[PDB]
Amino acid sequence: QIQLVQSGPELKKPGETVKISCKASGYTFTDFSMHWVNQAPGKGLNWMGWVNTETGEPTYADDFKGRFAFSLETSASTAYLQINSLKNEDTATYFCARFLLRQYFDVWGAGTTVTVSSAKTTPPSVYPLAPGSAAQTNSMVTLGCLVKGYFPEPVTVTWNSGSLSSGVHTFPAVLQSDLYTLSSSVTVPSSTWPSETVTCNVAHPASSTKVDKKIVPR
Amino acid sequence: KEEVTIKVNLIFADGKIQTAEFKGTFEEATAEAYRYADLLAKVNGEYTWDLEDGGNHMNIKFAGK
Amino acid sequence: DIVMSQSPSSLAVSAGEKVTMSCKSSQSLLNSRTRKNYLAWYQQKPGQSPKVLIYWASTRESGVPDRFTGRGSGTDFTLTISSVQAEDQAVYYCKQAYIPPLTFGAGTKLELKRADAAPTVSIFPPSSEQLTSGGASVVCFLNNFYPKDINVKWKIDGSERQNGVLNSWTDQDSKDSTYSMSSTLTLTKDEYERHNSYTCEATHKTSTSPIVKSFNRNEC
Repeated sequence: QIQLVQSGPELKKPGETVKISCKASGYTFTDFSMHWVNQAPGKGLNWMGWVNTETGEPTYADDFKGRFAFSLETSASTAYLQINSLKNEDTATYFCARFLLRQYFDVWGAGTTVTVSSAKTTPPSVYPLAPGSAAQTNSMVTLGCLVKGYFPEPVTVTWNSGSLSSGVHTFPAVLQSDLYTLSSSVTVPSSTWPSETVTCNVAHPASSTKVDKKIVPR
Repeated sequence: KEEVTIKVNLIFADGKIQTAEFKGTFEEATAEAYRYADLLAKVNGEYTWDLEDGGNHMNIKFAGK
Repeated sequence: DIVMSQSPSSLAVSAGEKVTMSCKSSQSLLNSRTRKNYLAWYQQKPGQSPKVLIYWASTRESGVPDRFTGRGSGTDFTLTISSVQAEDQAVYYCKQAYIPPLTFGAGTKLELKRADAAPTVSIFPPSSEQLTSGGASVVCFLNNFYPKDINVKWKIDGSERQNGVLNSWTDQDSKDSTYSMSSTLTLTKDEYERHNSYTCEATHKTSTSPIVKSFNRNEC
């Protein structure tokens, strides 16, 4: 009940501008300043700067002096971040964070993930994966789903709507031909497969795709 | 981060083993390696080491106590 | 700017054992006025936003387990963790806030070692609605193998090559501390039905002999 809620992942093409919000909740937004922190895929954390919430004044860190602005809307108790004319290298997650007196950040947003690229939004296709029953039987069985040929980032994956958690391994997408590939893995005793039903859930906000896939024995 | 990487095996007294990597130029890296060993030295005591693969790997043995 | 150096850049330790991370600042962060070093450590797990563990160099923030400690003053700091557990799988950052721009260390990755383990592989032929569309992906799974390195290749037997053999890896498992990858063998259908046997080759520390898993052009 005490939080910063940040806007959904953005897909831009080079040149475009993007504007991301961060909405306070559960605190007097005015009592603290807001800062911003990004992080490119696979890297470390870079401080971008801050804005004083009780005068609107935004101090930027020399790396983002330029195309970055920091505004406000106190009355909706929201901060925003604008980045002008995108570029590849702006590909990253951007964070909002509340600064305290004691000199640390307490409450982080989840980050909004900016994907800078020309590639075209596309949906997955999903394919199930099943144990063929051509050479072995083990106690335990490994069902899989596979999520092929889509852009941009994210696709979520679930097993039994969330219920199958405990022996999954969903894989990082892997870009290729301006397209991504995931896949998922699950391990259920066999005492349960036939039997119980196992279906995986995939979604691709960008393509408005939701799709369920039951995995049907061989 | 990786400009060179110095892999190190940390080897303490009762043979537990940790393993560490180092970031950077061959020389700031080799040094953070030794400076890390020293920090550990403080509790785990004095060490020795032998360098392998062009100094681009290092095993550092602590003497215990 | 105050330049933050962290060491090491990654570390691998076993459960119960003491881990120590160091952070050195290019100049002091001791604040004359306050009597407090403006030094903070954060943890960050795959997929998440960072969260503070320690601030004022040595104050532990409410709810972080006491196994977490820090110390130092000036320019030398450390972060110690007395029992590492798989949950402690992450990247740790120090951050100074003595004089802006606020700056972070490039981060120490903490990974667990555990007892070696063989993978658990599993082969999957392609799949109707996909066959139907034109392609033929084939797939293999080497989940739950400990040392992280591993390789892989595809063979319709006397054939062993690649193109479009894309693999993927996951971060260290938060439960069991192991590692896993998917291997995902793109062809075409007209070709998949024109070739042979279809096998999986799984090279690990834990076997002289590979782990091999090959499939039904007999059920399929």
